[PDB]
Amino acid sequence: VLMVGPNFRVGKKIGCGNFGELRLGKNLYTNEYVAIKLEPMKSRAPQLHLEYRFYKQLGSGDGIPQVYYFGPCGKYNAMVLELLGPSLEDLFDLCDRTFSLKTVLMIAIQLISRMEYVHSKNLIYRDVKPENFLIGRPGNKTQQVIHIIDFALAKEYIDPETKKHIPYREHKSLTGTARYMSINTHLGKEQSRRDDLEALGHMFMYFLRGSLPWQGLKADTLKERYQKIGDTKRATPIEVLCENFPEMATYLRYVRRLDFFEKPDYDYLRKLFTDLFDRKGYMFDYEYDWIGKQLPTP
Ligand SMILES: Nc1nc(Nc2ccc(S(N)(=O)=O)cc2)nn1C(=S)Nc1c(F)cccc1F
Repeated sequence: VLMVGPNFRVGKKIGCGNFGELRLGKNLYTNEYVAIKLEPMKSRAPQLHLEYRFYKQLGSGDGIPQVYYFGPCGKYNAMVLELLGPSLEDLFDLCDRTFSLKTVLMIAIQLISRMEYVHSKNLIYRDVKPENFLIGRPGNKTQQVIHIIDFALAKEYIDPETKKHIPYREHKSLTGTARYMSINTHLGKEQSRRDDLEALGHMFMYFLRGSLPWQGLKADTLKERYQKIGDTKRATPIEVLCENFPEMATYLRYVRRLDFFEKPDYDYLRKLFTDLFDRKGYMFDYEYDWIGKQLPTP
């Protein structure tokens, strides 16, 4: 009998995490399923209200989920947003944890554009991981579109007061997933646009290889674990990380060498991948590896 706002019925748990809970919802007024992200009001470290402001700042973008509502819901703050499909991580599992180059390239082309969009709205994303990239709903007009989701860790990298790029600094506690995060993120540096692009590169390599060569590093503290992973990242030449994928190596070398304040050349990066895509005789037809598989649905 729980409701969010005038018209959103809260249904079954379709997920949870440190963030709180994901529920299937229904807009009763429109007969449409929605996703309802719930954060306990009692939360130390609220991030749902921030995230809602980020989405409003992103506005309606290609591959940006629509957000319908922010408001209270029993002992939770609730954000009603577009019900999307499976994550790239869930899809990766469906596809035996390797994607074809065609798939990774279709993903990468889209995601460079997504990131560029986020960046054009003066946001850095700072939580690149396969779990935060969702296809649209099986059957929907956007099932083929890779969406970017979860802006809880985002930040305005252009200060709205000054309209200047945020300053460089270090001693930043680490933001994002260890596996994909930029080398500079490991070093406690302020993240900027480069770091989102580098994280994507890492994730692309994950998709292509099946794994990254710094997965499963154990340490006694989370700080030591992050440190070892970043050490391994620094110790692993792009040449061997991206062996057999010359354009990924080029992408990764480029993003890693970006200056803190530097506007990435997204056109260049897209073209590395679109020129590759074309040389391989791939057709951008959204025939991803997971097409014709039974996709999980709430
Ligand atoms: N907006 C949205 N739609 C969906 N769709 C979804 C969720 C679960 C499943 S399931 N239950 O694995 O089949 C399928 C599609 N998930 N979703 C969100 S916001 N997922 C999500 C996320 F992608 C990252 C962090 C927290 C979350 F709640």
